[PDB]
Amino acid sequence: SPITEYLASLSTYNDQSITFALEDESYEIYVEDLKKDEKKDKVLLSYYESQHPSNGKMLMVTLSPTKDFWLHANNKEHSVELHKCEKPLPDQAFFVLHNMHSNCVSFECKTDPGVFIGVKDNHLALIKVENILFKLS
Amino acid sequence: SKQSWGLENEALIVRCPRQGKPSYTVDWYYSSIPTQERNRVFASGQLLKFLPAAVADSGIYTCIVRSPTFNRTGYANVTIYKKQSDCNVPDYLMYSTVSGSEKNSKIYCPTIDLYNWTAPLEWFKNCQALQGSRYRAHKSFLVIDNVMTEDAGDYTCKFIHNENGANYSVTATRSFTVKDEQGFSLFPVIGAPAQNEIKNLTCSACFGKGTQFLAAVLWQLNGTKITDFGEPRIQQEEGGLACLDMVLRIADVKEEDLLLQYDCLALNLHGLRRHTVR
Ligand SMILES: *[C@@H]1O[C@H](CO)[C@@H](O)[C@H](O)[C@H]1NC(C)=O
Ligand SMILES: *[C@@H]1O[C@H](CO)[C@@H](O)[C@H](O)[C@H]1NC(C)=O
Ligand SMILES: *[C@@H]1O[C@H](CO)[C@@H](O)[C@H](O)[C@H]1NC(C)=O
Repeated sequence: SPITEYLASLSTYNDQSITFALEDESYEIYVEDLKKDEKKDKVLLSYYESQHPSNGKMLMVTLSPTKDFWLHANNKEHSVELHKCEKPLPDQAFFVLHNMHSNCVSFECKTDPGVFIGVKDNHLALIKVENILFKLS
Repeated sequence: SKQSWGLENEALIVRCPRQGKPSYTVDWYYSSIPTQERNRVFASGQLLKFLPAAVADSGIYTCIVRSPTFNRTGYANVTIYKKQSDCNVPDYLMYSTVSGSEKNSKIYCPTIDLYNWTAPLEWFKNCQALQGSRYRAHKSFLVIDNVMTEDAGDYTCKFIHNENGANYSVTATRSFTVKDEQGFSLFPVIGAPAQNEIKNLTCSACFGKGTQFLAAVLWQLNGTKITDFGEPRIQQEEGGLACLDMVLRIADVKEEDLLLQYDCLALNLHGLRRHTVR
């Protein structure tokens, strides 16, 4: 039941592109500088309405990297993982959106508070609390 | 399987495509690679290092990460080039980056993370070393407050990767683009409707000054988009102001139309505002 769904590119504070790679069985997720005119991997953000307020109610979102896959957040392992799951999507697939300056967003786990998708050692992971830094396109 | 590149005389580190941990254990191969210090080309963990790189080194370098609940394997397509005294970095290095006028100042030095650098670095716009007030470089990026449409250009940063105490030269170039207008945005605001009764309907909401990455106004019906007789049906439009609108359309009233809410919505990255009609 998303309200709207759009494709956007993902990129970090320092402008590394977040790329996905599916070896179709397992995968990889890269935070790395691309080559000029190399197209960027677009992911579907699907926007749902949290009762989390603002000013009002702020959105949450689920990101399909591609073709029936989403971003599952692995709690104890502080990791982001990819799942198939035709099934109605679970709570670790959801992220409260946040907005500070323009386009610059951070994703908080619907399940467990103060934990954001963020970046560590040039890999994508989960952060408990400027390293949660995402631009869209 | 991911490509990588660089010039002769320059240090180049290359990360193994399939990722993993310290204590997970990675091997590399060319055409069975030194694990530490065959003094020029060798590999430390996920990092294939070339100190410095020569063109002869071009090739595919496969790597294998071993758990051993798995051996993941991934490759590096790699090419090293001869500097051509063109003075103009050819179109193959890195990738274009935009900014506002004074409104966004920041050019990051690509791939710098891969290397070991404790120093302040040098920047050059099209073979011209930057200097002075307007360009002020800090950490891994370059801040230009002056920015006109005039600062378009290929910025290249040189820095030094130090290995055991051996210093090597590395550079990277990317294009810089200036954003014409940089506008603001806030929580969406629905001019029409208010919360109200009707007894041809329309919704307009407004998201900020600039051009929005994400702005949408849309009609929901009983809190869903899709419950249908031949009508309802939805239609759009477009007009330094930035606001959007969406019109419902219903030709023939029926009875069902009395109960449940007709919900106009405007959403943004800031959040969602909804109004209710009846
Ligand atoms: C990779 O791992 C396999 C199975 O986990 C292991 O048995 C093998 O030694 C490794 N690859 C080879 C052929 O060296
Ligand atoms: C990185 O640089 C520091 C200081 O520049 C140096 O002492 C250290 O050896 C380097 N690390 C390695 C082992 O590459
Ligand atoms: C570069 O390496 C040389 C060799 O030891 C060292 O003497 C020099 O200080 C290094 N440059 C700097 C300033 O980091």
